Amino acid sequence: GMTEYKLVVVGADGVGKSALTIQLIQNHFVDEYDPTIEDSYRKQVVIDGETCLLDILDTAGQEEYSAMRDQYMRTGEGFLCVFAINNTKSFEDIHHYREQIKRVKDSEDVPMVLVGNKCDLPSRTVDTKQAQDLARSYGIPFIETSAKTRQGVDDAFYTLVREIRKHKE
Ligand SMILES: Cc1cccc2cccc(N3CCc4c(nc(OC[C@@H]5CCCN5C)nc4N4[C@@H]5CC[C@H]4CNC5)C3)c12
Ligand SMILES: Nc1nc2c(ncn2[C@@H]2O[C@H](COP(=O)(O)OP(=O)(O)O)[C@@H](O)[C@H]2O)c(=O)[nH]1
Ligand SMILES: [Mg+2]
Repeated sequence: GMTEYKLVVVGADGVGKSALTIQLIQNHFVDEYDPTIEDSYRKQVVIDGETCLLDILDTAGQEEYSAMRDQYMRTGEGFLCVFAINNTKSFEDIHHYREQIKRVKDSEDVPMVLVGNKCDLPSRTVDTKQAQDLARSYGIPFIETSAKTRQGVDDAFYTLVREIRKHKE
């Protein structure tokens, strides 16, 4: 029938987590989506021939380490770690997010994809090589995306799904 996959999109404010989600769910580019709104969206898609129900959590709110957020977050089976290629700070923050995932899953190997969004922008302060290097040090895939032009968006989420399959073996 279906396989459900619980995905969680994380990373710093403004990198495009909402835009990426809404682009996948609803196929349009949201210009100014309330930065404080956290919610889950569900989507039925076929990926490599398998009909999937993607439960996607788009994180937002205040920074804080509360027990039910911990429990909200550890239901994730796979994590999109998103930075913007024009936001150096958001790239440097990726390690903190991967540490928070590792802690709440209590595991050293959690399915994860590194995503460099806003790749449609000319102002590029994070190189591709810098991000690939980080991705290879985690053993995880890296993809560049643009929620505005939709390039790479579907691939980034399906690639994560694929990482969840391999983890399951
Ligand atoms: C993201 C995440 C993944 C897995 C488990 C988690 C468990 C608890 C909490 C988390 N999350 C909550 C939001 C957040 C978080 N960590 C930051 O780190 C910002 C800077 C970087 C270095 C430390 N810190 C000073 N920021 C968060 N916020 C998001 C993005 C900005 C901020 C406010 N709006 C939404 C942590 C878990
Ligand atoms: N040029 C460009 N702008 C983007 C892209 N993705 C998001 N944005 C814009 O960046 C801002 C923050 O996006 P949002 O999805 O709210 O980021 P979030 O805080 O991670 O949810 C919004 O103004 C978006 O229109 C992109 O791929 N390219
Ligand atoms: Mg948002």
